[PDB]
Amino acid sequence: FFWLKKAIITARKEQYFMPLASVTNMPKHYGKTIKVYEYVPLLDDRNINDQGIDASGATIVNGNLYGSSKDIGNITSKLPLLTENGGRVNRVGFTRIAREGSIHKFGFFYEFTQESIDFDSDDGLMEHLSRELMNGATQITEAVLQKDLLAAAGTVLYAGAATSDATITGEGSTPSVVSYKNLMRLDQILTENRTPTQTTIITGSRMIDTKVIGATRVMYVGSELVPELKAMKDLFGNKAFIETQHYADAGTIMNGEVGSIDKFRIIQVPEMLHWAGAGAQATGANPGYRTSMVSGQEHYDVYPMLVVGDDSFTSIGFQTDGKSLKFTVMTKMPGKETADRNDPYGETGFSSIKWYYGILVKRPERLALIKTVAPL
Amino acid sequence: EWNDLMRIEGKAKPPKVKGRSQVQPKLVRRQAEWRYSALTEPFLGSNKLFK
Amino acid sequence: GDINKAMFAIVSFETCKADLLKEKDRYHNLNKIDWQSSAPVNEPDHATTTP
Repeated sequence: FFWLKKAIITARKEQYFMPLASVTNMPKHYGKTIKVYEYVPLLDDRNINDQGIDASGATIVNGNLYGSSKDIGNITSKLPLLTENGGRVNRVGFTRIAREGSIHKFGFFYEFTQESIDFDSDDGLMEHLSRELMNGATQITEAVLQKDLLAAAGTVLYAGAATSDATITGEGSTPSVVSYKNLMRLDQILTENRTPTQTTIITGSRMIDTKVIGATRVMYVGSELVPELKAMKDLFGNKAFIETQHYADAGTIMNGEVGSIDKFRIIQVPEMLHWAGAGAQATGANPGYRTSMVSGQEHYDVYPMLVVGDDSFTSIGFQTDGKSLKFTVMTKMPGKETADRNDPYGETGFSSIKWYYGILVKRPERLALIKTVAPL
Repeated sequence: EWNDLMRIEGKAKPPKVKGRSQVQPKLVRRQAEWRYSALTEPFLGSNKLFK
Repeated sequence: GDINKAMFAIVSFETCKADLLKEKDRYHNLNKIDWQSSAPVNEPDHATTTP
């Protein structure tokens, strides 16, 4: 038999969350912590101070005129009014808040032998090993960032009628699947929190059979939820999902986009992470939703669906040359350099990689998330 | 691989045994050593380089 | 087998901010890169004699 002298290799896995993150420069000789101030407006409820005098000259508990309350009676009760011979009547107070983040360390290494280096039939083995090492490092770092983002969400909307992760179940009267009304509510919440948009509406083209789409935000889903999204129907019973070929004209298709529903442009991320066993126990009445085995009991699987806003978070950069993350690689080939003091044979070697990673969440209200089950 | 053959590293290195030698003469280095100065000299003969 | 028929060529070199700023107009987007830093050159793809 005759070896082909060529190898079969699988490329990297493309990364979606890492490119979004912005980088904040942190000089050394300071520590492992970064902090910022945040000045709250005058009228928000967060303005808890002790500098209040009402219109009658008497001290009052709250220093903000009226909170984030739209009630007309409350506003009329707490309006600032001034008489003609006015003096020392209305006082206001201010407040600032601080936030922080920290840097953590990572790393891994591998070993090999000189006889394996030489006598091996394949030539260029160590190049392959370096390639897989680097790919593994990149994939791990992306997974860590995605995990931290999912853990640090600020706006959470459970689907169906659930309240916590243990309650999200796909069996019974009301299964916990994503619905059109849930997406409408998520849009409403983001609009109320003043989150800026990302894209713009797509008007029509002149070519036959081309629908008009007005989504304005970007949403990341897993691979498992795509059939569920495709099967969704809107309020009037028609189809909801609009595929990309309809509006590819008169618009720009983003990377890894599957379609548009309501006001979100769905994006499929291959390396999306899901919880395992978070849901309630699954009996034999399963309609066909994915489950998992935890402690011998079949529990449902709770799935993500995430809408990262703008300026929500930044990535601390420690000696990264203004990048999100930079790796450090070392190699020592066998020889006298690796001739151990108790073993001058020197038949082995190694290669190691390490980095520093940390994240600062400036505003956690902009991050949004939906938890659902995913069909099998 | 060619550089390792020239400088005697990697696969070209002799095996190590406690009771025996590890001497390898350098044929490739020798043959290259005369060729370098054979080829170099014509470019340095005259004061001017380009005609 | 002919360099003239090549569609593209890619070269990696080491430069400092002085070289880039020697011609301001040529380069855009020079910001968004940290300079007040101190890191090993690294870049395993790049091969160089710099320690």
